[PDB]
Amino acid sequence: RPLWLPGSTPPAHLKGDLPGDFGFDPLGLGANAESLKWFKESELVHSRWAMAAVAGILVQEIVRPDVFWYNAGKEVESPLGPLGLLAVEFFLMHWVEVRRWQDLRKPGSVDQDPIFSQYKLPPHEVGYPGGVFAPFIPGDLAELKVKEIKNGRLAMLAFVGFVMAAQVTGKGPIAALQEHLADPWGTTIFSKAAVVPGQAVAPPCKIPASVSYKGIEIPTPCFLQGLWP
Amino acid sequence: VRPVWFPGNPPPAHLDGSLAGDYGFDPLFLGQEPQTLKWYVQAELVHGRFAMLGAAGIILTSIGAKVGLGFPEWYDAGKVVVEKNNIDFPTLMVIQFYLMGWAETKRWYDFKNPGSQADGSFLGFTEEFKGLENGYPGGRFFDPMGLSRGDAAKYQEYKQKEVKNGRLAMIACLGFAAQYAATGKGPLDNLADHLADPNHVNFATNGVSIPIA
Amino acid sequence: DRKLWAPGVVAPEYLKGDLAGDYGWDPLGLGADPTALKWYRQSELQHARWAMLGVAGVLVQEIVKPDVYFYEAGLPQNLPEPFTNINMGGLLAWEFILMHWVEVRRWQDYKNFGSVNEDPIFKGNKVPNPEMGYPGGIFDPFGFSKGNLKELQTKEIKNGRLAMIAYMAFILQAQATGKGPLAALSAHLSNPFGNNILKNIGTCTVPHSVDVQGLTIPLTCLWPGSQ
Ligand code: CLA
Ligand code: CLA
Ligand code: CLA
Ligand SMILES: CC1=C[C@H](O)CC(C)(C)[C@H]1/C=C/C(C)=C/C=C/C(C)=C/C=C/C=C(C)/C=C/C=C(C)/C=C/C1=C(C)C[C@H](O)CC1(C)C
Ligand SMILES: CC1=C[C@H](O)CC(C)(C)[C@H]1/C=C/C(C)=C/C=C/C(C)=C/C=C/C=C(C)/C=C/C=C(C)/C=C/C1=C(C)C[C@H](O)CC1(C)C
Ligand SMILES: CCCCCCCCCCCCC/C=C\[C@H](O)[C@H](N)CO
Repeated sequence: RPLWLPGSTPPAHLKGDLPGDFGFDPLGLGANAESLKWFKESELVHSRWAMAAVAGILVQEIVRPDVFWYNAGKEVESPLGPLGLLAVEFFLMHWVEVRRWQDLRKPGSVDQDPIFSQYKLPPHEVGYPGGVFAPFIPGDLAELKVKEIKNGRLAMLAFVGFVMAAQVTGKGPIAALQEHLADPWGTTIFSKAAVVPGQAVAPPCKIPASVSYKGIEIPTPCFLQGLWP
Repeated sequence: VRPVWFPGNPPPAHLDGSLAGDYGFDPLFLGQEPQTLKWYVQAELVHGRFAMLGAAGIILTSIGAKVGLGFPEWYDAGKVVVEKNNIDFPTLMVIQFYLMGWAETKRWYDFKNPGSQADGSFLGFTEEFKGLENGYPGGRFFDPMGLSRGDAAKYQEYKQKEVKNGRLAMIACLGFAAQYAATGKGPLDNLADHLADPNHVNFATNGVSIPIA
Repeated sequence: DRKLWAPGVVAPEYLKGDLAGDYGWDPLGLGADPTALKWYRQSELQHARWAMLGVAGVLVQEIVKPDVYFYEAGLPQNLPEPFTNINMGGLLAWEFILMHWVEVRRWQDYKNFGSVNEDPIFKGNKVPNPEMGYPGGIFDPFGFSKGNLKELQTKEIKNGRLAMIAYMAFILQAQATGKGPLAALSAHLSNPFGNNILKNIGTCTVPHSVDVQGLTIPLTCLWPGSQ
């Protein structure tokens, strides 16, 4: 059985039933049944959101190399006003998240289409809607589920790395990859900073403290810059 | 059997090792009575939790102060916030006293009558204020991760870690106060001065701690 | 019976002679706990092997490169080509990643014996691993373990202890005089009554600090001598 540490004893609350179960829980946050049931949905939502975000950032830089992803919310002009876009996004996201949350607390209760009484989602698990949400399923269900959770974990760590690299160097993922491949011995985080008992040096935050978006001065600070190594 | 604060000395009868962080340290017998020990247990837990929050905040602010971030020291943050932001000090004090009064009063009356706050008289919430043990208020609001309702051994280990970290944070806050009153600078400034020269920059050379030096 | 470290002393009950190099020497009784004894045996094996490697490296470096000081050999300006003036950050990253991987594998082998012998990528490539701290297989390709392993392990631990003492002697000699062990030996042979620990002591040739490129690394001697 695959585990996060070969030859290690997995925790008692992890029996290898859920997809992606590799017996990794040092804090035991998944010991409770209700907490684990809620965290499973949270991890699935996080996985899909991070995968979509990483794909979006990569396509955004490849297609548009002159637009920084961190500045994507700043240098994009659209006829639809920012307040109108926020209202539309808030209403649609609120509706879908309410439906998902109700299915979490009460399974098989919001699977019915309100406008048309003939459409209804087939019985499924929690966090895996299926039906209209899964038109094509090429391969095994359990195998694809494991692939989904693994790709999601990698995408979550990838988005965190994207944010940190954009805050430390100010370059996108492709730009950072090329700069790192050019000088690998001097472009890693170890080369940029080091801490000793007599000195503590950290790389400067390339992101400006304030961003003037229609004269409002939106604060854009580097995530925990004081704790940077 | 278990380790004590003074090896070779027998532990007292009122300290049998049932509580977390029990080392049999009570030379003045202040907690010999059961109700008094219960009250002191809750007092020590609250003190340690507040000390932990204070030590974490002071360390983080001093970290931001050492680096070029403009963070004020912990002994001047109140003045900086009250003068920088148009905030009335007595109004903030009254709001803080109102919130703390409501929370601490519910906690006090729960200590007097365990499980009384779970009657549903506060907005209908019942299981969120039922309470687990003395000084350990379990529930979905205080413990949304559910760590107190699963893996008993891990829970006891976390209880020991919490009491030890609380005592360490209390000692840390006392050290912060003494360091500020003796050297005049922040804790990280004192740490940098000590790391720069540990043989000559310490409490034996500050000129305040040891008067005969 | 085996020979003890002191004539007339009685060896501890937990030191019967099973492990190699057991002279019945444990004045602090740190071997009373079996778990602690196994951990200390692994620690001693690591110390012995690393010390032997360090002593041999210092000696061969002083022979092949007599003009490069082994104490200051860690500076980037003293590295040979094509590694001169290289960024120490990437070097530290390389060492951290590789050493972290192998040390985690070794630690897992200590915690769970015989659980990480198999190669995680290419299945079927395992090591025999008879005892703890003795993996063998790919680590011993010449196959010298198919014989008297007791005397061989005894020689290994004794040579490692001698090398530990030797490397610490090298460190203190370089700290008091400022030269390699071979150079210090030649200097002592030139005048034994003039170059010894009676006069070279009290002087610490190691400076207060060093500025490796951008950051400053504090340095000190093992004793409060004259800087
Ligand atoms: C986390 C999801 C996510 C988010 C928040 C964004 C956000 C953004 N993208 Mg992006 N994108 C994404 C995913 C995402 N993208 C993916 C997965 C791809 C790969 C196909 C792309 C490829 C892409 C390109 C090529 C470009 C952007 C651009 C932009 C920026 C302006 C475009 C815009 O919103 O106007 C509105 C967009 C439209 C009106 C087009 C129609 C929108 C369709 C119909 C919606 C599709 C619905 C979708 C399938 C539902 C899945 C939901 C799920 C992701 C949660 C904006 C900040 C542009 C940019 O870089 O700015 C300069 C741009 O050039 N994106
Ligand atoms: C998701 C994996 C991932 C990957 C592939 C990278 C890759 C990279 N990072 Mg990054 N990083 C990551 C995660 C990752 N990071 C996370 C989670 C953080 C937050 C702690 C950071 C914080 C960070 C900073 C602050 C910086 C980089 C920088 C860099 C680049 C220079 C070399 C370096 O590795 O520095 C060091 C990287 C780390 C210390 C974190 C790496 C740890 C990840 C999780 C390892 C993943 C292991 C996985 C098996 C390998 C990925 C698969 C891959 C083969 C596709 C490089 C292209 C530097 C840069 O911007 O380039 C100029 C830079 O300064 N990273
Ligand atoms: C919470 C533990 C703690 C820690 C880590 C420190 C650390 C430090 N203190 Mg401090 N101190 C503490 C508690 C602590 N103190 C307490 C409770 C008091 C009130 C009596 C003081 C009163 C004090 C003064 C007056 C001064 C310092 C000073 C200093 C700095 C160096 C010089 C020195 O060692 O003075 C000696 C410190 C003591 C004699 C206090 C020791 C008593 C505690 C209980 C022992 C802590 C040791 C701890 C258990 C072992 C390390 C923990 C862990 C890493 C293993 C240094 C960074 C000096 C300074 O500001 O630098 C300029 C200074 O003059 N401290
Ligand atoms: C046991 C016993 C018994 C026997 O019999 C006898 C004897 C011996 C006597 C004993 C002992 C005792 C002791 C030791 C005690 C101590 C205590 C403490 C120290 C506490 C503290 C405690 C401490 C604490 C709480 C603290 C807390 C803190 C805090 C909140 C802080 C806050 C803050 C911050 C953040 C920052 C800002 O800027 C400011 C402020 C606002 C200020
Ligand atoms: C047994 C016991 C027990 C009882 O009970 C008590 C008592 C008595 C206490 C005891 C004893 C103890 C002891 C003696 C100890 C010691 C140890 C040692 C010496 C170590 C070293 C050890 C040592 C070691 C490791 C070493 C190592 C080395 C090295 C790495 C080096 C490296 C290098 C080189 C090559 C050179 C170059 O240029 C650089 C470098 C990089 C620098
Ligand atoms: C537009 C007004 C919306 C409500 C505004 C705030 C009113 C606050 C009332 C909260 C109700 C608290 C108690 C609620 C449910 C009780 O548990 C049950 N009625 C008891 O049977």
